[PDB]
Amino acid sequence: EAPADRLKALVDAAVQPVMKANDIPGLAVAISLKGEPHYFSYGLASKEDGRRVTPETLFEIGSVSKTFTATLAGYALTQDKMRLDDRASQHWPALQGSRFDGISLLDLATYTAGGLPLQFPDSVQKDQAQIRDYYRQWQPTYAPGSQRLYSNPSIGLFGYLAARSLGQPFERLMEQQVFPALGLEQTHLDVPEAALAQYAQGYGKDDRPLRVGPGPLDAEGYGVKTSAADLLRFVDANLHPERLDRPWAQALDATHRGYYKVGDMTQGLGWEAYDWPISLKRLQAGNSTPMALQPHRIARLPAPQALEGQRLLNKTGSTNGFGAYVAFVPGRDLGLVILANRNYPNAERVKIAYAILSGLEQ
Ligand SMILES: *C(=O)[C@@H]1[C@H](NS(=O)(=O)O)CCN1C(=O)N[C@H]1CCCNCC1
Ligand SMILES: [Cl-]
Repeated sequence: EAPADRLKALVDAAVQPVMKANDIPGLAVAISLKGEPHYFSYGLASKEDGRRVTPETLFEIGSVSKTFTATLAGYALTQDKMRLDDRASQHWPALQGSRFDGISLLDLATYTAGGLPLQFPDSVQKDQAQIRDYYRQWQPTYAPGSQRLYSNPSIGLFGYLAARSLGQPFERLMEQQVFPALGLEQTHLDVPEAALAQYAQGYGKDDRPLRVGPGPLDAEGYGVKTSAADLLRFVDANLHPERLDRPWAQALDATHRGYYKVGDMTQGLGWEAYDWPISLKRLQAGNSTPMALQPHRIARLPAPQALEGQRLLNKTGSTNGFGAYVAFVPGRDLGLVILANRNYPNAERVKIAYAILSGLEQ
């Protein structure tokens, strides 16, 4: 019983102090190790009705959704419906004559379009015309392809245009094609009524209840609600794309290609990669507020780099009431998911993950 005992002891030791310190009501861990899933569930999905977290509890994953968006784009790309060097306006006539004539799909996907902001301004509602108008009027702060500024409207437009290239709405493609191709039956953009009992409550300041509301390009940027078990299934698809039908294998591979570096981080479609091993402090810095909020000059690669082998691929994501983190090591067939119903600092999420990964190495 030693191995099961040791894994429980390790995950408990990593998770419990961080949950206490960040007053996290409920937290789900899922780990893929040596080809088997392992689940560890903590606390409450809802403090008020006493629903406990399980591996089936649905959490908002926020920007981790971008890795799903990237997978749909990978499908469009490897199906020859778009190319990364296409100008954005090729895929939406509304953008012809705008600055998007001079901005590539790759620029949008990797946040280098020239200063698209972190979020849509509050003045832009979930409305196709308002979104249209927003992009039509937007002007770059600096040359496209030169600086990374992490941005929902940037990758949101990338996903929206990938959907246009496939001739169907983004949301429909996700529900009808992407999630089924990945074997995901507990993963939603719009949680069905019959599944609402599984949907955790989110918690903010003074423990106010917070579930995510509608916003422009929400599906593309931050729309996914999923369970720890389903998100680990997605990690396993990423660890083994060859286990999927060829078109989807290629779609996943397209999210494992790096285009430039900023500091220790290599930017793919959705996924962000680090050499492994690397220090906890460096991994935290790559997932820090200044990394997200400030423009960084890029070091472009001479050719796309395979994000595999001795690397850690990760993504953080948050909503007002939730905080998610996913990390995997391709060359070790190892992955983990940490989902919580409080938006707690990225550094703390990474701290839990690092403690688990370090302990599995020891
Ligand atoms: C993604 O989660 C982005 C950003 N990602 S990061 O943690 O990698 O920097 C953190 C917040 N964020 C959002 O998408 N925020 C949305 C949260 C939903 C409520 N308003 C829309 C903004
Ligand atoms: Cl936004």
